[PDB]
Formats: sequence, structure tokens, C-alpha cells
Amino acid sequence: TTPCGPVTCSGAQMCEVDKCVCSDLHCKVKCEHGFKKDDNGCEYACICADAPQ
Amino acid sequence: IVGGYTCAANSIPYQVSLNSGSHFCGGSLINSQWVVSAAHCYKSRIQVRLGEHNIDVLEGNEQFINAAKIITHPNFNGNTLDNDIMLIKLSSPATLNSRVATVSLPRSCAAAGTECLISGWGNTKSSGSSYPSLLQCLKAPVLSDSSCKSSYPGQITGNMICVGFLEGGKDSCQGDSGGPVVCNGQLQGIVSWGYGCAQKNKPGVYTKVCNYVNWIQQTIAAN
Ligand code: NA
Repeated sequence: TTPCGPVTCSGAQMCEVDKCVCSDLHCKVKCEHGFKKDDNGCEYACICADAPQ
Repeated sequence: IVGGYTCAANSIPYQVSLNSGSHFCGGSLINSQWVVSAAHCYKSRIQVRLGEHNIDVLEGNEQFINAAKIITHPNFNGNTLDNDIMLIKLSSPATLNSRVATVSLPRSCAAAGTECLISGWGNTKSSGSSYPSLLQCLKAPVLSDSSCKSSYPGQITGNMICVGFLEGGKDSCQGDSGGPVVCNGQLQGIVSWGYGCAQKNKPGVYTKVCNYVNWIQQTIAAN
């Protein structure tokens, strides 16, 4: 649940820049460049991005 | 740590930082030459920084020691994060002062309701991104396995405990992993995971240390 761009994520929705969907369940380690998103978007539970996205 | 307060200087003498160019995880000093952390923090090369308070500045109290051996639990599951524990043998014994000390392992498991201290240099904003320079503290109770499971249906093994608030607001966050969860001077948990940070009904999940005491001692005894 969180405002996002033009829209507003409710309940089980995670915000992706300007759209609501995705989910963000992650492990609590720091990702130099954030968690790995690729193909679908948003991020991965426990895998950081060696290089950015 | 979201919704916490700044820990007084050298207030958490057993708190350590795992570094590889920079801070990526926390950890606990269980004895002069060993550190306990989360397995999902594993890396081939790790430098342990002790006696830290302000991770962005050299204060003159810190001790920098590289890890000689890194041992992750044999049964660690990267998908469910079950058995998310790791041992790190320092290449040199640490010097114990007042700014550097060890924490005691569990003589038993904490009962739901037990207040505990959670610390770390993790993200402080639950909605946004904001990393502190000064170690943050948070007092939080140990939730019941029932409420923990209902908060994360099909995800809580018997090697996990929830510590936090069903109402959200205060919780651990990215960068706190591997960190300490001490109750009554005893290390009861390791910052592992959760759904976001400080979300309602989504308290932080932590590794249940009291289940690994035998494993920890036997591993230390053989390395
Ligand atoms: Na420092």
C-alpha cells in the first residue's frame, strides 16, 4: 500500500515508479545498486545488482 | 532500523560491520576470534570492522580485521532463507576494550513477550531510502510463533522468530541483515528478512539462534 505516480497501491501492491503491482519481499542486506530486476521488473528477494539497472 | 533511536557511543560493543568496499551487513562478536552473521550476507572476501559507531568516519577506536574462514550453515536454503546463519573466523584475535566486547549465546530460547534490542546501520526510512552514519537502536518484543506464522503464511520455519510490531512503524531494514537481536544479554536473533520495512502485520523475521548453539560451538571447536 503506497501512493505512486498517477496511481495508488493498495493492500498487497508494490509501487513500480508509476504503476502498482509486483510485491517487494526481500532479505535485509544492502544492494550497492539495489535488488536485481530483470525481465519482469521491480526487484528480487535476495540478489543485488552487481551493475545497475 | 526504521523508527529507532541513535545508540549511545560504544553502547553496542558486540555489534560489527561486514565490509567489502563498504558496509553491506552487520554481525555479532561471540568471542575474540569469531563473528556470527546471516548466511545470505556471504561473500568470498570480507573485512570485519569492530568498535565502530559512525561508519562514515574513522574515529580512532575501530579495529579492521579480515575474515580468515567463512562458514555458512550446511542446510542454508537460499529460497526460504531457512538456517540463515554464518560464522566468520577473524584472521587475528580482536582486542577487547569497552568499545569492543562479545555477546553471550542463548542458554535457552526467549519466550514471546521478551523485550529485545535490535541494532544496525540499515535504512531508516520505511517509505524512502535513508542510511544513517550513527548506529541505530530499537527495542522490540519477540512475537509468538502463531502470530508470526499468520503474518507470513507458509514461510516461517521452526528456525525463525518474528520480532517487532504488528502495527508496523518500527522495524529492521536493508543493511541490518546479519545484525544482533539481544534479549537479557543473550543473542537471540539475527536480522534475516521480512516484507518491506515497518509494514503493518509484516514484522521482521529473524534467525532463531538458540537452535544453533551446538552447531556454533562444534564448528568453532573444529576451526
Ligand atoms: Na567509525
